Amino acid sequence: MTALLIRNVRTGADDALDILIEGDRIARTGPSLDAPPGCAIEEGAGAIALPGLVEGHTHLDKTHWGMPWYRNAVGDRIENERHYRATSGHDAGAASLALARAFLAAGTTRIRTHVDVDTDAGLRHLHRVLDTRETLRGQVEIQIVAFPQSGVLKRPGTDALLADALAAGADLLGGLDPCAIEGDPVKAVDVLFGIAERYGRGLDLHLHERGSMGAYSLDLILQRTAALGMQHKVTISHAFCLGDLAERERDALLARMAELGVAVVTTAPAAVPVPSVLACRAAGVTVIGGNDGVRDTWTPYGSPDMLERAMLIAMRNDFRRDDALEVALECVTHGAARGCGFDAYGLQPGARADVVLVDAMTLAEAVVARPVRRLVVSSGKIVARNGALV
Ligand SMILES: [Cl-]
Ligand SMILES: [Cl-]
Ligand SMILES: [Cl-]
Ligand SMILES: [Cl-]
Ligand SMILES: [Cl-]
Ligand SMILES: [Cl-]
Ligand SMILES: [Zn+2]
Ligand SMILES: [Zn+2]
Repeated sequence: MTALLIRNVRTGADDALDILIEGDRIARTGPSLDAPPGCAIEEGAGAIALPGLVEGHTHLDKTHWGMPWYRNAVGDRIENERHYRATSGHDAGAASLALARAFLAAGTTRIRTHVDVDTDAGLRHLHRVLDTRETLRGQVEIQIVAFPQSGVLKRPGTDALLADALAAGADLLGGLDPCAIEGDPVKAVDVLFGIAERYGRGLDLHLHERGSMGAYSLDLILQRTAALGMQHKVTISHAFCLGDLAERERDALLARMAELGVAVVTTAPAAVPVPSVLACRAAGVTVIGGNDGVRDTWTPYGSPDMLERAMLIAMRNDFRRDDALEVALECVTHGAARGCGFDAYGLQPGARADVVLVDAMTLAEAVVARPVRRLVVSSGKIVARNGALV
Protein backbone atom coordinates (compact mmCIF):
# COMPACT_ATOMS: atom_id res chain seq x y z
CA MET A 1 0.00 0.00 0.00
CA THR A 2 1.14 3.52 -0.89
CA ALA A 3 1.59 6.42 1.55
CA LEU A 4 2.02 10.10 0.68
CA LEU A 5 3.04 12.78 3.19
CA ILE A 6 2.30 16.31 1.97
CA ARG A 7 4.32 18.57 4.25
CA ASN A 8 3.89 22.22 5.14
CA VAL A 9 0.52 23.29 3.70
CA ARG A 10 -2.22 25.59 4.98
CA THR A 11 -5.93 24.89 4.90
CA GLY A 12 -6.66 28.61 5.26
CA ALA A 13 -6.65 30.95 8.26
CA ASP A 14 -4.91 28.40 10.50
CA ASP A 15 -1.34 27.36 11.17
CA ALA A 16 0.37 25.18 8.59
CA LEU A 17 0.17 21.40 8.89
CA ASP A 18 1.04 18.16 7.12
CA ILE A 19 -1.41 15.80 5.44
CA LEU A 20 -0.62 12.08 5.56
CA ILE A 21 -2.37 10.02 2.88
CA GLU A 22 -2.59 6.24 2.82
CA GLY A 23 -4.42 4.32 0.12
CA ASP A 24 -7.24 6.54 -1.14
CA ARG A 25 -7.92 8.26 2.22
CA ILE A 26 -6.49 10.97 4.41
CA ALA A 27 -4.88 9.14 7.33
CA ARG A 28 -3.59 11.92 9.57
CA THR A 29 -3.41 15.72 9.68
CA GLY A 30 -1.34 17.91 11.96
CA PRO A 31 1.98 19.68 12.45
CA SER A 32 5.27 17.90 11.75
CA LEU A 33 3.79 14.45 11.21
CA ASP A 34 6.01 11.38 11.41
CA ALA A 35 6.66 9.61 8.13
CA PRO A 36 5.65 5.94 7.92
CA PRO A 37 8.60 3.91 6.63
CA GLY A 38 9.00 4.18 2.85
CA CYS A 39 6.43 6.95 2.44
CA ALA A 40 6.67 9.37 -0.48
CA ILE A 41 7.25 13.01 0.51
CA GLU A 42 5.71 16.03 -1.21
CA GLU A 43 6.98 19.43 -0.05
CA GLY A 44 3.97 21.77 -0.01
CA ALA A 45 6.17 24.86 0.54
CA GLY A 46 3.46 26.70 2.45
CA ALA A 47 0.82 26.41 -0.27
CA ILE A 48 -2.88 26.45 0.52
CA ALA A 49 -4.35 22.95 0.44
CA LEU A 50 -7.92 22.74 -0.88
CA PRO A 51 -10.21 19.70 -0.94
CA GLY A 52 -10.95 18.44 -4.43
CA LEU A 53 -13.09 20.97 -6.30
CA VAL A 54 -16.63 20.04 -7.32
CA GLU A 55 -18.46 20.78 -10.57
CA GLY A 56 -22.09 20.61 -9.43
CA HIS A 57 -23.76 21.21 -12.82
CA THR A 58 -22.33 20.86 -16.30
CA HIS A 59 -23.20 19.15 -19.61
CA LEU A 60 -20.16 17.04 -20.51
CA ASP A 61 -21.93 15.44 -23.48
CA LYS A 62 -22.47 18.81 -25.23
CA THR A 63 -19.01 20.37 -24.92
CA HIS A 64 -16.73 21.17 -27.85
CA TRP A 65 -13.71 21.15 -25.53
CA GLY A 66 -10.70 20.02 -27.54
CA MET A 67 -12.52 20.60 -30.83
CA PRO A 68 -12.13 23.48 -33.30
CA TRP A 69 -13.89 26.66 -32.23
CA TYR A 70 -17.67 26.50 -32.67
CA ARG A 71 -18.69 29.56 -34.69
CA ASN A 72 -21.89 30.75 -33.01
CA ALA A 73 -24.34 32.68 -35.19
CA VAL A 74 -27.48 31.68 -33.27
CA GLY A 75 -30.56 33.89 -33.27
CA ASP A 76 -33.81 29.55 -31.30
CA ARG A 77 -31.08 27.85 -29.26
CA ILE A 78 -32.81 24.48 -28.73
CA GLU A 79 -33.41 24.00 -32.46
CA ASN A 80 -29.87 25.10 -33.32
CA GLU A 81 -28.37 22.40 -31.08
CA ARG A 82 -30.60 19.70 -32.58
CA HIS A 83 -29.60 20.73 -36.12
CA TYR A 84 -25.90 20.73 -35.18
CA ARG A 85 -26.10 17.17 -33.82
CA ALA A 86 -28.06 16.02 -36.89
CA THR A 87 -25.64 17.53 -39.43
CA SER A 88 -22.29 17.03 -37.65
CA GLY A 89 -20.59 13.98 -36.20
CA HIS A 90 -20.18 15.28 -32.66
CA ASP A 91 -18.77 12.60 -30.34
CA ALA A 92 -19.79 13.07 -26.71
CA GLY A 93 -17.07 10.48 -25.96
CA ALA A 94 -13.85 12.29 -26.84
CA ALA A 95 -15.36 15.64 -25.87
CA SER A 96 -16.57 14.61 -22.40
CA LEU A 97 -13.30 12.80 -21.69
CA ALA A 98 -11.15 15.77 -22.74
CA LEU A 99 -13.24 18.21 -20.68
CA ALA A 100 -13.40 15.95 -17.61
CA ARG A 101 -9.63 15.53 -17.84
CA ALA A 102 -9.28 19.33 -17.99
CA PHE A 103 -11.47 19.53 -14.88
CA LEU A 104 -9.13 17.06 -13.15
CA ALA A 105 -6.00 18.97 -14.20
CA ALA A 106 -7.55 22.11 -12.68
CA GLY A 107 -8.30 20.32 -9.38
CA THR A 108 -11.91 19.13 -9.87
CA THR A 109 -12.30 15.50 -8.76
CA ARG A 110 -16.10 15.29 -8.49
CA ILE A 111 -18.53 16.21 -11.28
CA ARG A 112 -22.31 16.17 -11.61
CA THR A 113 -23.16 16.22 -15.30
CA HIS A 114 -26.46 16.24 -17.08
CA VAL A 115 -26.56 14.14 -20.25
CA ASP A 116 -29.19 14.56 -22.96
CA VAL A 117 -31.55 11.57 -23.13
CA ASP A 118 -34.21 11.92 -25.83
CA THR A 119 -35.83 10.18 -28.79
CA ASP A 120 -33.50 11.85 -31.30
CA ALA A 121 -30.44 10.02 -29.99
CA GLY A 122 -31.69 7.39 -27.56
CA LEU A 123 -29.07 6.50 -24.96
CA ARG A 124 -26.16 7.31 -27.30
CA HIS A 125 -24.99 10.36 -25.33
CA LEU A 126 -25.43 8.46 -22.06
CA HIS A 127 -23.32 5.55 -23.32
CA ARG A 128 -20.52 7.92 -24.37
CA VAL A 129 -20.44 9.64 -20.98
CA LEU A 130 -20.59 6.25 -19.23
CA ASP A 131 -17.49 5.26 -21.23
CA THR A 132 -15.78 8.45 -20.08
CA ARG A 133 -16.77 7.73 -16.46
CA GLU A 134 -15.32 4.21 -16.65
CA THR A 135 -12.05 5.52 -18.15
CA LEU A 136 -11.77 7.99 -15.23
CA ARG A 137 -12.70 5.55 -12.44
CA GLY A 138 -10.56 6.29 -9.39
CA GLN A 139 -9.68 9.74 -10.84
CA VAL A 140 -12.94 11.69 -11.20
CA GLU A 141 -16.20 10.69 -9.56
CA ILE A 142 -19.03 11.53 -11.94
CA GLN A 143 -22.76 11.68 -11.15
CA ILE A 144 -24.92 11.48 -14.29
CA VAL A 145 -28.36 13.12 -14.57
CA ALA A 146 -30.53 11.70 -17.39
CA PHE A 147 -31.79 14.97 -18.92
CA PRO A 148 -34.77 15.04 -21.38
CA GLN A 149 -33.54 18.30 -22.87
CA SER A 150 -36.46 18.68 -25.29
CA GLY A 151 -39.16 17.53 -22.84
CA VAL A 152 -40.93 14.31 -21.82
CA LEU A 153 -44.71 14.57 -22.19
CA LYS A 154 -44.96 15.64 -25.83
CA ARG A 155 -42.33 13.22 -27.16
CA PRO A 156 -43.69 9.64 -27.21
CA GLY A 157 -41.42 7.07 -25.61
CA THR A 158 -39.31 9.55 -23.65
CA ASP A 159 -40.68 8.26 -20.33
CA ALA A 160 -39.53 4.70 -21.08
CA LEU A 161 -36.19 5.96 -22.40
CA LEU A 162 -35.52 7.82 -19.14
CA ALA A 163 -36.28 4.63 -17.22
CA ASP A 164 -33.83 2.80 -19.50
CA ALA A 165 -31.25 5.50 -18.77
CA LEU A 166 -31.51 4.97 -15.01
CA ALA A 167 -31.28 1.21 -15.53
CA ALA A 168 -28.20 1.70 -17.72
CA GLY A 169 -26.25 3.71 -15.18
CA ALA A 170 -27.58 7.25 -14.96
CA ASP A 171 -27.64 8.15 -11.27
CA LEU A 172 -30.35 10.81 -11.19
CA LEU A 173 -33.43 11.76 -13.17
CA GLY A 174 -33.51 15.17 -14.83
CA GLY A 175 -36.26 17.30 -16.31
CA LEU A 176 -37.25 20.87 -16.90
CA ASP A 177 -39.91 23.60 -16.77
CA PRO A 178 -43.13 21.71 -16.00
CA CYS A 179 -45.20 24.66 -17.27
CA ALA A 180 -43.16 26.35 -20.00
CA ILE A 181 -41.77 23.20 -21.66
CA GLU A 182 -44.04 20.32 -20.64
CA GLY A 183 -47.33 22.30 -20.85
CA ASP A 184 -49.03 20.13 -18.20
CA PRO A 185 -47.10 20.73 -14.98
CA VAL A 186 -48.98 18.29 -12.76
CA LYS A 187 -48.66 15.46 -15.27
CA ALA A 188 -44.99 16.29 -15.87
CA VAL A 189 -44.09 16.28 -12.17
CA ASP A 190 -46.03 13.07 -11.56
CA VAL A 191 -44.41 11.30 -14.53
CA LEU A 192 -40.87 12.27 -13.52
CA PHE A 193 -41.29 11.48 -9.82
CA GLY A 194 -42.92 8.17 -10.77
CA ILE A 195 -39.90 7.13 -12.82
CA ALA A 196 -37.41 8.16 -10.15
CA GLU A 197 -39.43 6.43 -7.44
CA ARG A 198 -39.45 3.21 -9.47
CA TYR A 199 -35.64 3.13 -9.52
CA GLY A 200 -35.26 4.68 -6.06
CA ARG A 201 -33.34 7.63 -7.49
CA GLY A 202 -33.19 11.33 -6.81
CA LEU A 203 -33.93 14.14 -9.25
CA ASP A 204 -32.13 17.27 -10.41
CA LEU A 205 -34.56 19.51 -12.28
CA HIS A 206 -33.77 22.50 -14.50
CA LEU A 207 -36.16 25.31 -13.52
CA HIS A 208 -35.77 28.32 -15.82
CA GLU A 209 -39.35 29.50 -15.41
CA ARG A 210 -39.57 33.12 -14.34
CA GLY A 211 -41.73 34.82 -11.75
CA SER A 212 -45.07 33.40 -10.62
CA MET A 213 -45.00 30.50 -13.08
CA GLY A 214 -41.66 29.29 -11.72
CA ALA A 215 -42.92 29.68 -8.15
CA TYR A 216 -45.95 27.56 -9.04
CA SER A 217 -43.81 24.79 -10.56
CA LEU A 218 -41.41 24.87 -7.60
CA ASP A 219 -44.34 24.50 -5.19
CA LEU A 220 -45.55 21.46 -7.15
CA ILE A 221 -42.07 19.91 -7.06
CA LEU A 222 -41.69 20.49 -3.31
CA GLN A 223 -45.19 19.11 -2.63
CA ARG A 224 -44.31 15.89 -4.43
CA THR A 225 -40.90 15.73 -2.72
CA ALA A 226 -42.57 15.91 0.69
CA ALA A 227 -45.41 13.53 -0.19
CA LEU A 228 -42.98 10.83 -1.34
CA GLY A 229 -40.57 11.41 1.55
CA MET A 230 -37.76 12.21 -0.89
CA GLN A 231 -35.64 13.94 1.72
CA HIS A 232 -32.31 15.23 0.41
CA LYS A 233 -32.98 13.58 -2.96
CA VAL A 234 -34.18 16.57 -5.04
CA THR A 235 -32.06 19.39 -6.49
CA ILE A 236 -33.38 22.50 -8.27
CA SER A 237 -31.03 23.84 -10.94
CA HIS A 238 -30.96 27.55 -11.90
CA ALA A 239 -34.15 28.52 -10.03
CA PHE A 240 -34.17 32.03 -11.55
CA CYS A 241 -37.66 32.69 -10.16
CA LEU A 242 -36.14 32.94 -6.67
CA GLY A 243 -34.62 36.22 -7.87
CA ASP A 244 -37.98 37.46 -9.21
CA LEU A 245 -40.17 36.90 -6.15
CA ALA A 246 -40.92 39.31 -3.34
CA GLU A 247 -38.75 38.47 -0.34
CA ARG A 248 -41.72 37.13 1.64
CA GLU A 249 -42.72 34.54 -0.97
CA ARG A 250 -39.06 33.74 -1.70
CA ASP A 251 -38.15 32.96 1.90
CA ALA A 252 -41.25 30.77 2.35
CA LEU A 253 -40.13 28.63 -0.59
CA LEU A 254 -36.55 28.56 0.67
CA ALA A 255 -37.78 27.51 4.11
CA ARG A 256 -39.54 24.52 2.53
CA MET A 257 -36.45 23.62 0.51
CA ALA A 258 -34.30 23.72 3.65
CA GLU A 259 -36.76 21.47 5.50
CA LEU A 260 -36.72 18.93 2.65
CA GLY A 261 -32.96 19.01 2.10
CA VAL A 262 -33.44 20.46 -1.39
CA ALA A 263 -30.29 22.20 -2.66
CA VAL A 264 -30.13 24.85 -5.37
CA VAL A 265 -27.62 25.01 -8.22
CA THR A 266 -26.51 28.44 -9.40
CA THR A 267 -24.19 29.03 -12.34
CA ALA A 268 -24.32 32.81 -11.82
CA PRO A 269 -25.51 33.91 -15.29
CA ALA A 270 -24.81 37.62 -15.59
CA ALA A 271 -27.97 38.58 -17.54
CA VAL A 272 -30.90 37.03 -15.61
CA PRO A 273 -32.02 37.21 -11.98
CA VAL A 274 -30.51 34.52 -9.77
CA PRO A 275 -31.18 33.14 -6.29
CA SER A 276 -29.26 35.19 -3.76
CA VAL A 277 -26.54 32.96 -2.34
CA LEU A 278 -26.80 34.77 1.00
CA ALA A 279 -30.61 34.44 1.08
CA CYS A 280 -30.32 30.69 0.48
CA ARG A 281 -27.64 30.44 3.16
CA ALA A 282 -29.71 32.42 5.67
CA ALA A 283 -32.67 30.12 5.03
CA GLY A 284 -30.59 26.97 5.44
CA VAL A 285 -30.59 26.02 1.74
CA THR A 286 -27.39 24.46 0.40
CA VAL A 287 -26.00 26.20 -2.69
CA ILE A 288 -24.21 24.19 -5.41
CA GLY A 289 -22.02 26.02 -7.93
CA GLY A 290 -21.74 24.94 -11.55
CA ASN A 291 -20.53 26.09 -14.96
CA ASP A 292 -23.55 24.88 -16.90
CA GLY A 293 -22.35 24.43 -20.49
CA VAL A 294 -18.68 24.67 -21.41
CA ARG A 295 -17.91 25.85 -24.98
CA ASP A 296 -20.87 24.18 -26.66
CA THR A 297 -23.44 25.36 -29.20
CA TRP A 298 -25.40 27.22 -26.49
CA THR A 299 -22.57 29.15 -24.83
CA PRO A 300 -18.94 30.03 -25.62
CA TYR A 301 -18.31 30.48 -21.89
CA GLY A 302 -17.48 27.99 -19.17
CA SER A 303 -14.16 26.74 -17.82
CA PRO A 304 -12.80 23.59 -16.14
CA ASP A 305 -11.48 25.93 -13.40
CA MET A 306 -14.03 25.77 -10.57
CA LEU A 307 -12.15 28.52 -8.74
CA GLU A 308 -13.13 30.75 -11.66
CA ARG A 309 -16.76 29.70 -11.27
CA ALA A 310 -16.55 30.60 -7.58
CA MET A 311 -15.19 34.00 -8.61
CA LEU A 312 -18.07 34.51 -11.03
CA ILE A 313 -20.64 33.51 -8.40
CA ALA A 314 -19.05 36.00 -5.99
CA MET A 315 -19.13 38.76 -8.62
CA ARG A 316 -22.74 38.00 -9.55
CA ASN A 317 -23.72 38.25 -5.87
CA ASP A 318 -21.74 41.51 -5.39
CA PHE A 319 -19.43 39.87 -2.85
CA ARG A 320 -16.46 41.99 -1.75
CA ARG A 321 -15.61 40.81 1.76
CA ASP A 322 -13.13 37.97 2.27
CA ASP A 323 -15.69 35.90 4.16
CA ALA A 324 -18.20 36.37 1.33
CA LEU A 325 -15.61 35.11 -1.17
CA GLU A 326 -15.22 32.09 1.10
CA VAL A 327 -18.99 31.58 0.89
CA ALA A 328 -18.62 31.52 -2.88
CA LEU A 329 -15.74 29.04 -2.57
CA GLU A 330 -17.99 26.86 -0.40
CA CYS A 331 -20.32 26.57 -3.44
CA VAL A 332 -17.60 24.63 -5.34
CA THR A 333 -16.23 22.68 -2.35
CA HIS A 334 -18.00 21.56 0.86
CA GLY A 335 -21.38 23.04 -0.06
CA ALA A 336 -21.39 21.50 -3.54
CA ALA A 337 -20.36 18.14 -2.09
CA ARG A 338 -23.07 18.30 0.59
CA GLY A 339 -25.68 19.43 -1.92
CA CYS A 340 -24.83 16.71 -4.44
CA GLY A 341 -24.38 13.91 -1.93
CA PHE A 342 -20.67 13.41 -2.67
CA ASP A 343 -19.52 11.43 0.38
CA ALA A 344 -16.18 11.24 2.25
CA TYR A 345 -15.44 14.84 1.28
CA GLY A 346 -12.87 17.19 2.78
CA LEU A 347 -9.37 17.26 4.28
CA GLN A 348 -9.97 15.56 7.60
CA PRO A 349 -8.84 12.00 8.34
CA GLY A 350 -11.11 9.43 6.73
CA ALA A 351 -11.97 11.66 3.78
CA ARG A 352 -11.11 10.64 0.25
CA ALA A 353 -7.59 11.93 -0.40
CA ASP A 354 -8.41 14.64 -2.95
CA VAL A 355 -5.97 17.50 -2.38
CA VAL A 356 -5.31 20.60 -4.51
CA LEU A 357 -2.34 22.85 -3.72
CA VAL A 358 -2.31 26.52 -4.81
CA ASP A 359 0.15 29.35 -4.17
CA ALA A 360 -2.13 31.92 -2.53
CA MET A 361 -1.93 33.81 0.74
CA THR A 362 -5.66 33.50 1.52
CA LEU A 363 -8.69 31.56 0.31
CA ALA A 364 -10.15 34.84 -0.97
CA GLU A 365 -7.00 35.41 -3.04
CA ALA A 366 -7.30 31.90 -4.47
CA VAL A 367 -10.86 32.68 -5.61
CA VAL A 368 -10.02 35.87 -7.49
CA ALA A 369 -6.46 35.06 -8.64
CA ARG A 370 -7.23 31.45 -9.66
CA PRO A 371 -3.58 30.38 -9.26
CA VAL A 372 -2.49 27.32 -11.23
CA ARG A 373 -3.06 24.05 -9.39
CA ARG A 374 0.52 23.28 -8.39
CA LEU A 375 -0.47 19.74 -7.35
CA VAL A 376 -3.64 17.68 -7.75
CA VAL A 377 -4.01 14.46 -5.76
CA SER A 378 -7.06 12.34 -6.47
CA SER A 379 -7.97 9.27 -4.42
CA GLY A 380 -4.49 9.42 -2.94
CA LYS A 381 -2.67 9.44 -6.30
CA ILE A 382 -0.79 12.36 -7.82
CA VAL A 383 -2.61 13.10 -11.07
CA ALA A 384 -1.58 16.63 -12.10
CA ARG A 385 1.18 19.17 -11.59
CA ASN A 386 1.20 22.85 -12.59
CA GLY A 387 -2.18 22.56 -14.23
CA ALA A 388 -1.43 19.55 -16.45
CA LEU A 389 -2.03 15.84 -16.01
CA VAL A 390 1.11 13.82 -15.34
CL1 LIG B 1 -30.68 3.73 -27.35
CL1 LIG C 1 -19.50 41.40 0.75
CL1 LIG D 1 -12.25 19.77 5.53
CL1 LIG E 1 -7.48 32.15 4.37
CL1 LIG F 1 -0.77 30.98 -11.55
CL1 LIG G 1 -4.88 25.03 -13.16
ZN1 LIG H 1 -28.85 25.58 -18.50
ZN1 LIG I 1 -27.93 23.03 -17.26
